[PDB]
Amino acid sequence: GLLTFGGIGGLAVGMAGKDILSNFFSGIMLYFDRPFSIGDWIRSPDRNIEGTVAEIGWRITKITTFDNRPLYVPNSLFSSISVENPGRMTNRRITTTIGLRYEDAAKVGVIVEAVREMLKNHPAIDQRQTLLVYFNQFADSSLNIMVYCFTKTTVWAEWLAAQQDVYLKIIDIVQSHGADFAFPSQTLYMD
Amino acid sequence: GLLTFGGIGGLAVGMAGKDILSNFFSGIMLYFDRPFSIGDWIRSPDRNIEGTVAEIGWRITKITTFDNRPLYVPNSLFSSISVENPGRMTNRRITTTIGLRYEDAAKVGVIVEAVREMLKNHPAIDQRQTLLVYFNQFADSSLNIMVYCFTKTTVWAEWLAAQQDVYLKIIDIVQSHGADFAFPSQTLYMD
Amino acid sequence: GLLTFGGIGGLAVGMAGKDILSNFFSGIMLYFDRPFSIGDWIRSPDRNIEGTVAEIGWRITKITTFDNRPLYVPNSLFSSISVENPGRMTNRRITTTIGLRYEDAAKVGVIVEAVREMLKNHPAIDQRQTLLVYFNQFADSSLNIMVYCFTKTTVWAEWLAAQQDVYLKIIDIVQSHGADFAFPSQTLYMD
Amino acid sequence: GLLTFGGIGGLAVGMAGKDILSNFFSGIMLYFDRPFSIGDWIRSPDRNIEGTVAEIGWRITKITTFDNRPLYVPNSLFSSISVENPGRMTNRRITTTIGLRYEDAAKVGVIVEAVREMLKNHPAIDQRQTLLVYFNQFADSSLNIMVYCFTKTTVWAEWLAAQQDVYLKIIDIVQSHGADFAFPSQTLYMD
Amino acid sequence: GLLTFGGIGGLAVGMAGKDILSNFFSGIMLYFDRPFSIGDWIRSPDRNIEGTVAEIGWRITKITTFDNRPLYVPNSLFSSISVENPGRMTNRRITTTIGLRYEDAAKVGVIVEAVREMLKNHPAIDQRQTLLVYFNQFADSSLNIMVYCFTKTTVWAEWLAAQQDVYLKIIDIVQSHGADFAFPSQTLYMD
Amino acid sequence: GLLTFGGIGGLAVGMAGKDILSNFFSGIMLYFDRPFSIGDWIRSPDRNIEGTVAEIGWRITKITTFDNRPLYVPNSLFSSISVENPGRMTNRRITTTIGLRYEDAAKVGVIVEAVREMLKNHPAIDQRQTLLVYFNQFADSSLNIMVYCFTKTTVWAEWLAAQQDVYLKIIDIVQSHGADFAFPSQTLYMD
Amino acid sequence: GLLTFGGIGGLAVGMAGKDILSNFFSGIMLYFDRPFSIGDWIRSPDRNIEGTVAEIGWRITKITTFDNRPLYVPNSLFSSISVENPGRMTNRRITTTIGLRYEDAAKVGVIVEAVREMLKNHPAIDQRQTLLVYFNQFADSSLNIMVYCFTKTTVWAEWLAAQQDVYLKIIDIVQSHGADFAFPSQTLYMD
Repeated sequence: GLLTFGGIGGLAVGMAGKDILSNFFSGIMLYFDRPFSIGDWIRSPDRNIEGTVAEIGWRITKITTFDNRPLYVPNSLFSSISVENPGRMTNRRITTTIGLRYEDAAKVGVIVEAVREMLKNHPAIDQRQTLLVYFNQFADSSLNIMVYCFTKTTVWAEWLAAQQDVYLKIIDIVQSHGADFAFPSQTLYMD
Repeated sequence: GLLTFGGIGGLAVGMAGKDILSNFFSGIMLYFDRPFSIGDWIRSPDRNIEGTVAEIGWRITKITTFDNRPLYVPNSLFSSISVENPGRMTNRRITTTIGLRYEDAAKVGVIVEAVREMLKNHPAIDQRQTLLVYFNQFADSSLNIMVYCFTKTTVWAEWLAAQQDVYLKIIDIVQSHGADFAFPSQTLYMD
Repeated sequence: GLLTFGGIGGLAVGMAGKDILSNFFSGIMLYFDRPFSIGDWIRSPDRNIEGTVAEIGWRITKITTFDNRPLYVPNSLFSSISVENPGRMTNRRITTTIGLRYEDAAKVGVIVEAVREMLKNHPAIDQRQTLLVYFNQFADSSLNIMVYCFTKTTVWAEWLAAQQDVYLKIIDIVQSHGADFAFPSQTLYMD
Repeated sequence: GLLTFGGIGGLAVGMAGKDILSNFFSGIMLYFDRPFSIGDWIRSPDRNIEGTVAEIGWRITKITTFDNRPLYVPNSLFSSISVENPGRMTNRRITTTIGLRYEDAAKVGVIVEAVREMLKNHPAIDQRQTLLVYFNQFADSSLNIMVYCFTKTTVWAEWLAAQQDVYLKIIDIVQSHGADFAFPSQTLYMD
Repeated sequence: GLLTFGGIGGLAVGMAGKDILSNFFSGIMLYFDRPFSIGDWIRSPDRNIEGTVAEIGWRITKITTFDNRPLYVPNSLFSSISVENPGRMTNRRITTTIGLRYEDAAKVGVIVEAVREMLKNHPAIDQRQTLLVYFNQFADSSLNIMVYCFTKTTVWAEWLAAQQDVYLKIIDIVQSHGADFAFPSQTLYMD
Repeated sequence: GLLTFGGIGGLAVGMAGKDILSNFFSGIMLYFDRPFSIGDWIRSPDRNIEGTVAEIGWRITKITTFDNRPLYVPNSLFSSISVENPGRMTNRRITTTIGLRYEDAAKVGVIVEAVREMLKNHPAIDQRQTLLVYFNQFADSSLNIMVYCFTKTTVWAEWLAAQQDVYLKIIDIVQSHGADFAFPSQTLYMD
Repeated sequence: GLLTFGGIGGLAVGMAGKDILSNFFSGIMLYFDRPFSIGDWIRSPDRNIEGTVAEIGWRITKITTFDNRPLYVPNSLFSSISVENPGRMTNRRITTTIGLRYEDAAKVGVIVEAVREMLKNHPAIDQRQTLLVYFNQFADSSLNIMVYCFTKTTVWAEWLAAQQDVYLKIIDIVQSHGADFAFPSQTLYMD
């Protein structure tokens, strides 16, 4: 009897409150080992925890989303998911595709070399990072050329301006020769 | 025999009714640590619990959906999912895409500067928040320009009016020059 | 040997028969705390239990679907999923989108005001609920206007009649000016 | 040493063989509480167990699919999923959509009333069940009218004949006025 | 110390080695209760175990796929998934859809009766099984007629020949009157 | 106190380190019972373990993918997933679809018989395996004919050459009569 | 009382803190048995851990993504997922599809032989690896030819240059005869 209600109930009690003690243990571990600061935004490819950290409590962490809305995340999630910290980034990346008209195949090399030369001389591009311009796709409606480079600023303000300037220069270079980009461009076979 | 029979019965009973005790423990924890009030609506990216909180019981929480239907949520969910509280937001966000006609590439800069100037002078826009207008997509059928700003009201009533006014002003600015937006716009190669 | 043999047997029994005792405990909890009545239909965003409740047993709950087919739901589901009770609703909602032709942008304001005034004077619309008519989308082929209102009846019979009348009045108002709705409406660029 | 060795062996045995005794306990529960008979077909929205029951054993249940192929289902599934019994249905449902041509908007009311009157006078329709004919969709390429009624037979043979007769009468009624249904019907804007 | 150390070691061993002993227990249960033979092919709607059984071991079962490649399946799967045995089928099913031109609505009845009469007199069709031919779909681009019948052979060789003959006869019957099937068949509305 | 403290510590250790000892037990089982050799490539429909086996360790198995990149797979996966061994295959399969023009329905039989006769006389086709050529699809834009045969070689080099030769012969046979294959081929209905 | 209280508390602690001790055990195992080094990038088909390893701690591993952002991965993941190490690759693979115009079927053999001969004599292609050029797809709008080869460099800089050169040579060879690639190319059946 005494054992029947002492050692049996304590098993249900000790197994039904598992999540709360897990949250508190994860909070303690975060206190001892913190992979992020307060004033930086974090990310996770497994769960949606996008936003800037606001407070770190014993049970839950308050995160301010980009909609200016508070988000409360239990601490136990941080012990089982991959946590990404874009706030500690060193450079911002520019990636795009060109997509010529599938008929201007003789201009691919000169366009690629012109784009590479332009990127090599742009003052806003970090020359110590990766810089690739090549035709490597062979799409079903266009000849695609990849662009891969990095900027030296990470403030989300002049990065966009640099990307816009690069895109405009790319358009100008493309239209300097006869490329004029491409569309879906099927055929019809009328009957 | 008595000890092992009691242990078996207790183990079966405890692991059979884990969910009920979990719900009650979560309700107690909510009573002690409440991340939301009564008269505010909450959200979660993991489960569908959208609606306004009505009552907070020991076992379940009653939430009034936007269809004016009651929704009963077990308390154990709140200890394992991320809870978002839009009712505590400070600003409302306006985001949209323009998408020019891929042929008016010489007007992109002037259109962007005009839209940015108009947004900077709109009385309904919070000037202390993020404000970005840039061409950063380079889509397959249009040249897309992003818009990102915040309003100073959060009442879902004049926020929509301000969004409509901003959209109409954007249309007027776009058609002031020759842009006229864009459509899918493939090609045919008739045969 | 006897003690450990009995413990092994009891542990195996508890492992195998967890679900049945879970169902019975959930049924008991339903008896003590019932979130729904008999003659009302319930819903769940997690599982498919749509239908009207018929009987509530100790193990399973009988639900009559809208195809006039019986559905038997184990009681353990109700302790781990969110349960919605549309049978306790207070109002029925009407939501729709208009989608003008992207060329009649000068009529958007007058159409919106006319629709709002018509909805404000409709005898079947509850004036104490939400009522929003705004242009807030910027779709890829149309200019979309949102409609959001509530009726004062919840009987699925004159709610549909009121919705049909509102839709017909909306069509009449839209065609009073020159809007004539819209289609996908791409472009071709023949060659 | 003997006690702990026996405990280890028993725990391993209980952990490994949970599913078999779970199946047997589920079969015993089915024997005591059977939600279906032998000569009726069952369904489940969670798993694929479609078919007609053939035999109910202690471990597995044999179900004859509609391809005349035997299907063996473990008994433990029936204690954790929702089981639907269409073999106990009282009526068969007819549901369809009309989809007018978006230009015959003045005929919607008369078409709806004609269809409703025809359904009310059809000898094969159960007049005590739900009967709704309304225009409630407002689709992107057609004006859709919903049809919702029940038949008094459940034999899968006269139900199909009644459905075909109803569809033919609907076609005749629709073409009596000028509706002629609708197609995707986009626009082109040639250039 | 010795007792608790032995208990810890045994708990670790039992938790780590659950799957192997589960596989052997499932193999033993298969030996005692076998739902399939060697020279027949099995199927499962839950997992991909398609193929013909070759050997049944204590731990794994070897199955020869239809690509003439060996497949090894652990025995524990058969105790938790539904197993289908097409090798024990009694008949093979023929199902197809016709899809008329949506303009020949006056020929639907005569076409249906002709197809039904043809199927009723075909020597390769089992007359004691289900036989249904009805117009029951009302598709968006065609008027669809369902066909449902069974053959008296199950050898995958003359079943295909009978299906081909039935399809050719259906084509001949359909083209005897003016139906000529149908295509997507949208509309364009030039501008 | 000592006994319960030791039991708690041991239970925590056993619960935390389950995966490592599971991997080692799976490796021991693989050593005792190996379903594959070193120099053959394996496959699994459950997880992505495509590649050729290189080494079999106590904890993990090293597999060389077809990109010439090493892949390390924990041993515990092999005790819970189905493992397919294409390296032990006896024949390679050729499967394809023809898809005539839906207007040449009178040539289906002669085309099928010609293709079957050609396959029956091809020196690279195994005559003791399955060989089926039938019209069994009735697609929405074409009349599809299935092809199913096996080759006597499994070297991935002569198999491709035989497949190419068979495809070219099929094209020649198809164009010998008037078939000319088919395209999507909708209709437009101008307005 | 003391014994059962301590047992319940220890069971709760062990059930709550499983993840942290699992992470530390996985870190220790990584220290003893590591499948990767610091200065190489790893991959996993199960989870998103793409990037280059930076630091290996006791609890978490720091990985630098290709966006120059830090990523923190718990150590327990590496004991349950497949880890791929592209940094230890020996060759880089080139794969592409040609897709002729469905009317130039008489040139397939000569085009295939020309492409194979060109690949056989390219100085940047490893002749000891797989090299396949065959027509094996028979697509719905084109006759597709597969290309499969390997390069002798693995530094991502001249690999792209070699791929671009190969693609340009393929284009030149294809246009040497009359192929001119292909488009979707449906038919219209005007009415």
